[PDB]
Amino acid sequence: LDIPSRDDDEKLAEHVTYVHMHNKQPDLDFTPVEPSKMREYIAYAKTKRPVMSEAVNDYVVQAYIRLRQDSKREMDSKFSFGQATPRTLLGIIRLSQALAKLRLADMVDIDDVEEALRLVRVSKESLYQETNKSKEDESPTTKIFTIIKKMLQETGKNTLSYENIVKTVRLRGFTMLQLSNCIQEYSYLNV
Amino acid sequence: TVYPLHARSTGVAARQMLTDFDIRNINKLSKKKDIFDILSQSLAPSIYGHDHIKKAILLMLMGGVEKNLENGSHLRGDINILMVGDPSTAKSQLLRFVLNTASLAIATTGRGSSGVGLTAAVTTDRETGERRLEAGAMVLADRGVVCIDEFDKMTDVDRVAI
Repeated sequence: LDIPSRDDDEKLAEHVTYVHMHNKQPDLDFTPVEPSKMREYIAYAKTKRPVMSEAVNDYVVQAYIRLRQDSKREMDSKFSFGQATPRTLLGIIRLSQALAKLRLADMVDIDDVEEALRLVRVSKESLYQETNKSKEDESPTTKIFTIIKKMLQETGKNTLSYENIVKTVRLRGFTMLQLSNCIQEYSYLNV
Repeated sequence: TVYPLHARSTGVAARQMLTDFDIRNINKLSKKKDIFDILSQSLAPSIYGHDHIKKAILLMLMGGVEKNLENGSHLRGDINILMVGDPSTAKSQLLRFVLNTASLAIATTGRGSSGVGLTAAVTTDRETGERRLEAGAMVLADRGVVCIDEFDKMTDVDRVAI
């Protein structure tokens, strides 16, 4: 979907006109390959037949699982690509194998299959917004709170004597004055 | 001897070389800023108004700057202009320049003037019992400006050649 922007119609147009000026789109930093010898190297790569690496499998497998589950909770949702299939997994593997061909190496890299995943996901979310956010950076006391929450998952008590809490805080490195301040705040916050 | 189709310019028929009188008339014309407007009167014999369309006609007669990009497709620098209006008067008048006068304008009605085929067709003939191609007039044409009147009368398979 071609979002009508401004920097695109600037740069793209400028550079097409620059092609009219200089018939090479390659700018100062570029190594364009003539299609003949390009083809030569490409076929040479095609004559390799690399092998799938044993380590990445799990990761690959896990990727599939992820790419599966979300799909279900995305069936009727916005990005209606429905129920990614085992053929998607196989296509990911094939993409990784071809990238390894580009490496001219017989063992697929974890970076290789990771790049393949990047390709398959960049196909997605390219519809709208194309943005995300981050909130969990600060965490000067909220981190203590989350540690407490894990502890509550363990037992779930709002006790009046904190000895494992202070131990885990000291292990976390956070000081005891900030810890006591936060304890004040949350007791006042009624937890 | 084989003097083939005129290579650099359009086909053999035009022959629009110039003499010193012709070079001098053309120069005396071109160096003048105003001539670009009188061309409108040169392309408004029966209809008036829409001189911008006359400008378009003379432009697409110029040819363009279609450039051959290295190791890639030659970019399209030529232009093709669609016209739509009163099928009775608008078509006839504006057409009758490019049709009769200008150059190398194979009249093309769409479905009809497609003939055997505007694009091409593989034809295996009983004559030699062998298959050749039927290159449409437009694709048989080289460098010209083909006129396609009655465009809305295209057969369905035609809609992709464009």
